[PDB]
Amino acid sequence: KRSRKESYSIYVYKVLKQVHPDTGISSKAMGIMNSFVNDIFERIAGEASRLAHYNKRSTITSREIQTAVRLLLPGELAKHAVSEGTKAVTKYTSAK
Amino acid sequence: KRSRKESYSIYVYKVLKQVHPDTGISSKAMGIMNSFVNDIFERIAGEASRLAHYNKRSTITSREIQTAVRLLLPGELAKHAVSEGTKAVTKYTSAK
Amino acid sequence: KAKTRSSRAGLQFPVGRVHRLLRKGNYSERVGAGAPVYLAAVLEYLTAEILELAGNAARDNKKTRIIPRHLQLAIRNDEELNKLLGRVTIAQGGVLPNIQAVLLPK
Amino acid sequence: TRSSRAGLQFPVGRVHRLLRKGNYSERVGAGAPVYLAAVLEYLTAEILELAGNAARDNKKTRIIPRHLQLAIRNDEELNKLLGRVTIAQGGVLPNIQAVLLPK
Amino acid sequence: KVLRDNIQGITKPAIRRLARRGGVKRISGLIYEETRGVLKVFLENVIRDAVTYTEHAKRKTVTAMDVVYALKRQGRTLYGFGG
Amino acid sequence: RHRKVLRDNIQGITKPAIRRLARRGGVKRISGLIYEETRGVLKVFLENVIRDAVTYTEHAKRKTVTAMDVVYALKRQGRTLYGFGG
Amino acid sequence: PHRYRPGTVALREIRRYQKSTELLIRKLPFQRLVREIAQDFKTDLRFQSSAVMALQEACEAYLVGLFEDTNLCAIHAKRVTIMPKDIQLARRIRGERA
Amino acid sequence: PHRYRPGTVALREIRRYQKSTELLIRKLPFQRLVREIAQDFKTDLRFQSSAVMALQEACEAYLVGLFEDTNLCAIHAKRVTIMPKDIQLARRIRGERA
DNA sequence: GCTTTTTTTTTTCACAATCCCGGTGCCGAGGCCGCTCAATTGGTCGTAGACAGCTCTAGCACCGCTTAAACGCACGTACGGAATC
Ligand SMILES: [Ca+2]
Ligand SMILES: [Ca+2]
Ligand SMILES: [Cl-]
Ligand SMILES: [Cl-]
Ligand SMILES: [K+]
Repeated sequence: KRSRKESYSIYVYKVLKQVHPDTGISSKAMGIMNSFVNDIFERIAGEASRLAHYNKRSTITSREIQTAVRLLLPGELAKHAVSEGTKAVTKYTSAK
Repeated sequence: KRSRKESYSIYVYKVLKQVHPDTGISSKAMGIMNSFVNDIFERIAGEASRLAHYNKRSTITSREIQTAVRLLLPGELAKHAVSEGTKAVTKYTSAK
Repeated sequence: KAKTRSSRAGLQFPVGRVHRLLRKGNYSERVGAGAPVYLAAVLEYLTAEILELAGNAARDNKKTRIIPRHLQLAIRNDEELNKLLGRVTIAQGGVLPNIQAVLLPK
Repeated sequence: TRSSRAGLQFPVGRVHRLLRKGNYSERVGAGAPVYLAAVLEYLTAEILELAGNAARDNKKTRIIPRHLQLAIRNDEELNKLLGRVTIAQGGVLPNIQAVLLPK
Repeated sequence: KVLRDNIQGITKPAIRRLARRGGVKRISGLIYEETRGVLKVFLENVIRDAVTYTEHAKRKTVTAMDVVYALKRQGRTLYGFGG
Repeated sequence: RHRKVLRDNIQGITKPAIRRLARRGGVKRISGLIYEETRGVLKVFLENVIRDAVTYTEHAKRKTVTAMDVVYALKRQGRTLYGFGG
Repeated sequence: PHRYRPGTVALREIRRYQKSTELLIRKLPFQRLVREIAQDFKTDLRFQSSAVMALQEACEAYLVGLFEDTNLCAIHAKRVTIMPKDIQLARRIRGERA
Repeated sequence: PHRYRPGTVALREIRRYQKSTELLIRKLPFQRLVREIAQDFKTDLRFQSSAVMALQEACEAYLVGLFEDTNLCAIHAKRVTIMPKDIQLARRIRGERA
């Protein structure tokens, strides 16, 4: 078999069908969506790495994630992102 | 007491007395030289970090540094920069 | 037994996969157990937000599946997304219909 | 000492520690921080040699931010490396667009 | 008057002096407000990030580093304050 | 190895094609002197982008420039490109 | 004999190409040009086809957008014909060029 | 009654300021701006002295740089006097405002 | 204030270009399958960092002098830009 090449494509479909059920996605489109998630992974994870480093901290926490999102995302985009991480962590925490 | 914050200054001074043994330097000037060294150290290490990362390698070696330097410094400066990093390693290897 | 972290967080995006990539990505020595949840959260939000707008431009173009152009129109016509993807180039994307005023006929 | 072994003033020890710690890679070769010290040392020297000239050309013994700015902005290659960098108290290169000068 | 729009504290004389150091000769009147606009957006952007740093570090005192780190993010890397 | 040395392919970037790119940029009227000037610019873009890709190749010891080589090179020039991996 | 007024077809072309996304340089001429330039830096190199396509996507985009900047620069000096000096200003303010 | 013609002090003032390195904005007014603007993001903030000077080096630097680019646009429109539309164009081309 | 043309506006068809549909056909989006290797479970151990307590740094407030800089106003020259060619 060809060597295993991971992607976010199954997650992208799963999200797409939540938003626009009647809607599909071309090979190339999905590849752009992939560049996008990797792009923003690198940026958020990078500014997290920094925040921790700056504060003489060995650990990226969800705190560092949040703050980096405040630095990296424009206005209303950042807010919804801050709420939706804050939801998800809370839900995860009570579920243990 | 009073913190204990490291800096490249004692070395900036040592190099200065190699290139100009009678000229001195202000604290604002030495602050720019310390800003300069830290800047490029982070530039070359980050580009090495990524090189290594793109080639599924765990070790930054002197080779990663030399590829990062071709990438970061402009032609004629990269040339001397390699020439000096090569020569320093050769000399270091030679000693023990 | 066996319930994925992503399910416990109400998430589609993989917390398992994310919490690895942080550790292996030379970002820091340690990783808190919320960090990869939070991050998967944000990547899912942002991903959803682009597919919400892409798909409208998909529909408005009278087609069922999203292609590069839909994404581009959706990114460039949306004020904030365009800022976030300001130094980013979308392949087979093209440009927004824009013709400067003074170039038009009298 | 290591720096002494490598022909260097810059500290091959210190540099090596900043790499392991500084979240660049899992492991660090024994070459890298030698090489990296050498390159930082090289670049340091070129600026100081050029800015130490700017001081003496202004009959002054101590190098100041202006001397660095002048050294750096007049050296096609150093300018490009530090093209998106601001030097506090550097000032700017005397230069007046031609069509503004009289006649 | 003389009241709490500190942006106006940025005098025409000082705006003139910048554009001098920037090789400008003849300065339209409308410009000193345009400049004032532009300066604020500049500070807003940098200071928002610098204080975002401050709040993360759990402090009430904005450090010179916080600014340095902000200016790097904005692509305006500054030498000689802790780089 | 079975013939590969290259010609003068910069004139391959025809006046028609430069005109079409200007058109996409919403340009209505184009001077005589644009087309040569454009090729200079284009060349200097490509020289810079390929030098860097070619580096990333030579490091991984390959003799084949990958799309990722070009991608990694483009992100380096602050020209991040979406839809060819990474 | 019917004849369209100078600008009326340019304006059509402008709308034709803004609507579309296909690449505007002839794919082989461009490919030959990639290969020619790459020799400077290393000989007997193979390119993935995706690497060459990734380069023509990144090129066309860079120029198409420079031509925007360049058009504003023409219009700024109350002109409609983009001229060499227009590009050069665009690039000098971008900082691509000393 | 000695009277220098328009623009002839300008040039003196250019030569003068380009030779020098000293902040051109008055330090206290600047500082009062930095606190005014800081409030809008957090109350009862204190600043290191050097934080404000880091902010003021950075500001003037940007402004000076923007004026160079502005001058260039104004000269590009066969003019000698900078105007807002020069600033706005140089910012449009810097990718600072859309 | 006219008489006589140019300038600008209007209306009438001719023609090209683009637009919108159904028909047709090919191929890649979508999805199912079977197997894998990476995410999960449940465990252990060590230390990173939260936390309370104390030190003293440097940020802030205030005040009272001495200017240097900002200010406002008079005046006119060189500039921007409209108009023509
Ligand atoms: Ca919906
Ligand atoms: Ca189907
Ligand atoms: Cl966490
Ligand atoms: Cl090594
Ligand atoms: K890192």
